[PDB]
Amino acid sequence: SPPLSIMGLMPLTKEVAKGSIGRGVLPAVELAIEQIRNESLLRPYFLDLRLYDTECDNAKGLKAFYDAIKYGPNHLMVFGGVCPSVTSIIAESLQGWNLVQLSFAATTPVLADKKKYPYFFRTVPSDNAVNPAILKLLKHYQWKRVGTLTQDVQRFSEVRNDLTGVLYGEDIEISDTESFSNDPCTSVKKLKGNDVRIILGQFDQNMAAKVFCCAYEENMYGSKYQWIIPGWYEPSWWEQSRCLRKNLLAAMEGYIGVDFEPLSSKQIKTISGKTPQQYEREYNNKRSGVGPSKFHGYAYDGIWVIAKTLQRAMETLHASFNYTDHTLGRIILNAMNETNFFGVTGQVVFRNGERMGTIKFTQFQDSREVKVGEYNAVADTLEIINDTIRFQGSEPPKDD
Amino acid sequence: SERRAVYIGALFPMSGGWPGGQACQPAVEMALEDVNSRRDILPDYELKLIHHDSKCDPGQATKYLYELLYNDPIKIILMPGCSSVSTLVAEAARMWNLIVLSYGSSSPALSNRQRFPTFFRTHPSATLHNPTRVKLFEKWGWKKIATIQQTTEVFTSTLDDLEERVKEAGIEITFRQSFFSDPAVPVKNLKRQDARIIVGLFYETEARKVFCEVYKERLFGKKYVWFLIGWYADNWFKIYDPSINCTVDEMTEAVEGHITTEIVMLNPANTRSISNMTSQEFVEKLTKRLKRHPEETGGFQEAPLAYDAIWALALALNKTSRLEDFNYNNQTITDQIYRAMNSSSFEGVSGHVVFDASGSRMAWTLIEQLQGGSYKKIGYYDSTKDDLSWSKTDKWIGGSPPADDYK
Ligand SMILES: *[C@@H]1O[C@H](CO)[C@@H](O[C@@H]2O[C@H](CO)[C@@H](O[C@H]3O[C@H](CO)[C@@H](O)[C@H](O[C@@H]4O[C@H](CO)[C@@H](O)[C@H](O)[C@@H]4O)[C@@H]3O)[C@H](O)[C@H]2NC(C)=O)[C@H](O)[C@H]1NC(C)=O
Ligand SMILES: *[C@@H]1O[C@H](CO)[C@@H](O[C@@H]2O[C@H](CO)[C@@H](O)[C@H](O)[C@H]2NC(C)=O)[C@H](O)[C@H]1NC(C)=O
Ligand SMILES: NC[C@H](CP(=O)(O)O)c1ccc(Cl)cc1
Ligand SMILES: *[C@@H]1O[C@H](CO)[C@@H](O)[C@H](O)[C@H]1NC(C)=O
Repeated sequence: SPPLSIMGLMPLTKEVAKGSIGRGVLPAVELAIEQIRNESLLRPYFLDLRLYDTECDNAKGLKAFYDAIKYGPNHLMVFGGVCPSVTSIIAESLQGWNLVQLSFAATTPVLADKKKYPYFFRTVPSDNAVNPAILKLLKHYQWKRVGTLTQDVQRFSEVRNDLTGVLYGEDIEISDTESFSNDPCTSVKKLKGNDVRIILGQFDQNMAAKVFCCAYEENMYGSKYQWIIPGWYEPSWWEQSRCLRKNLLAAMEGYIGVDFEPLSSKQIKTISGKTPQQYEREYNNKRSGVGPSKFHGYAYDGIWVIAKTLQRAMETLHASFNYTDHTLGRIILNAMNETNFFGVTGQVVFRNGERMGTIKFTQFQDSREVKVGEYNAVADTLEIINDTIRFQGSEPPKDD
Repeated sequence: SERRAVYIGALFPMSGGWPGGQACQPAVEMALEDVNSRRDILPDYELKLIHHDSKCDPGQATKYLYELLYNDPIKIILMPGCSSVSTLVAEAARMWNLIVLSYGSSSPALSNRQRFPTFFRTHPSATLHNPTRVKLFEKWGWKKIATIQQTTEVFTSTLDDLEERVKEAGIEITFRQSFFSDPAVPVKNLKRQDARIIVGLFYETEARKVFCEVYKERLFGKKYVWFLIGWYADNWFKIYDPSINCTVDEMTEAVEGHITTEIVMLNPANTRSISNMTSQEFVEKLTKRLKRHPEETGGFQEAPLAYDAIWALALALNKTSRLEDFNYNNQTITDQIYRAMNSSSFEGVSGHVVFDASGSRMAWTLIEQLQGGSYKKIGYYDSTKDDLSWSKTDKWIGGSPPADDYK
């Protein structure tokens, strides 16, 4: 039984905050590896995932990668890369060792650049994947005029920059573009003054409470307004200075949250023979004391992408690894581009290393965010959940 | 009885945004020959070079840094060239307890002791222009300054340093504008606000676009003073660009009178440095080692900084003198060198070599003014000693500098 070695790179230490992602995904990775092994899918070979702690640090992460090359077995590909700066360093260098990389948690749009990161692939949709989804939501409700409120931080300005190209050639006007660093109030007052009704917000959890307080003070809430903001904030994020909690909740009422879908809502058998719901139960059993991670499905499907890629690569060699082999690296790279199966996160397909996945729409209703719809990136289709999504008026708000 | 070999792991950008290793590698090799034939420097050691072409690419540099660190011999220092390559190697080096000495990095971000703990550069930071800018505002009595920048990190970091620096001098930044590529509106607003003393930071292509707009908006005259970077190609404004509506004459009209600051990289004087060469002798010696003319040689003007980098290291290693026992797992030797490098003081081919608290080079700046479509040297400034060399060659319409406001 010869090994098919894979370099697992992620933060694993309890001392590192993002170590919770690396640890939360391991039970899902353990489940996928265990199944592939029993079923002897890669017979006679077996999947040999070796784990190396990046510690969510540029220097430690690079040394972890360097030590894996020096002292570790001959890895065929890289699985992981969670933190943005660490992943960018490793992903940029890949061609040097003819290593294809598959990430399950690095969502930075920067990685979509195939000139700089040719050998990088990801099962998780990037931060920008919300933009084609929002476009469908705007078309669905006939919102042709929007305003933007962005935080002056790279994570948010990258998403706002991508929105320009997404809304170009479409019948959608960005009537007002506003930026802020520490206080959103001036920008919110400018949006009110320009009579903006549909707002596309891109700011962190901390700034969101400030944004909604300004919205209450400027009366930018209720039947006439629709806020479309990030959907990745922690639960009860608002509970955690001038506004009262009741006034914040009044302005927050009806906001639309946008984020990737952690698991498929379709009760259909996936590549493993299990439904997404059956997998979720198996993961929750296996995780034990370990805290769950929203990226667990992406890590699970990630392992299945690797197995299927190695299968196609084995076929290509039969039809006719030191890091020296440019050819095998190209075979693995071409094999991964062919990926097309129904996984726990939905249909697992790549468009230039980028995941064509599912985007979740939520709406804040009284006390919490409630799922209101989903966007299928493959089909470029939106499905609004009947009798979930609500508006304070008789009709959804008008754009002017 | 036997001289022990000691190694440098270098990276030279022979391709890329800055193919600076083309003249810097031979300059480093000449500097190693000169240092090794001196018995007063390192009598017991022979400084040897192991290098690779970074291609001014970080992803590429990563393969070679592994090649440098994961193959014998042990290297005592790491020498990268590009700012992008230095940001990668200087942050990673801590894990192997390595001093990083750059000869071509200008990025202000590299002056960050927490992120880059063992970093030194013979190439100064782009922020060195700032004490010269503040002194020129002080000389001509201006307290209200406008700033325009292309949306680049270097320009953002340099302007952030200018804000802090202007305040320590009792001056204020009136308006700050930025553009990714098209300057029509920022130039537009500069005229609206009646901005009078302006600093503009952009690359050469963008400077042409700014000046055509400056051409269109009558934003040049006795009223206006523009400060720019002195590293553009000669007659950068007569250069033809299909994307500029403005003409050579108009553009020659707009650029007229603007001030430039640039780092002095070769001692203008005819004095002899530690090597016993004059600036002219170094230039002549370097021209000989080259396959092609200095003109088609990348980093030809940064070559003295590369030459002086080897001397700075040699002199630092001389001050410490147990080099063969260096290991990546140990901080002992590293820290002694850090201390020795930190207190560098010598005359190099580029001038007096000293580093500030952040490991960044302290140097003279050359001040120039575009007079009759030509740059005339109006002075030099020494930030560390507040020394200003003034030549009475600056020309202003109406015989005197305009002012920051209406009067
Ligand atoms: C640094 O810079 C300059 C490089 O241009 C060097 O200065 C040179 O030093 C030489 C030292 O002598 C000097 O050459 C001749 O000077 C004397 C005639 O002026 C002559 O007496 C010297 O030779 C000695 O004389 C006897 C005669 O029998 C010989 O047998 C011996 O060889 C003795 O050396 C030299 O022939 C040269 O003129 C001078 N050049 C200048 C421009 O000043 C200097 O050495 C270098 N400095 C260092 C290395 O510290
Ligand atoms: C990568 O895969 C993509 C899609 O799998 C390939 O693009 C398809 O190539 C087939 C040719 O057999 C065409 O019929 C389709 O029109 C292409 N689809 C798209 C969406 O472009 C791409 O050529 C593959 N490249 C590789 C493996 O190098
Ligand atoms: N003088 C060398 C330095 C190299 P870099 O800072 O790494 O781009 C440099 C600085 C500015 C320019 Cl435009 C080109 C090169
Ligand atoms: C180098 O070695 C010794 C020890 O520091 C010292 O006397 C000498 O001055 C140093 N070399 C130079 C050129 O200063």
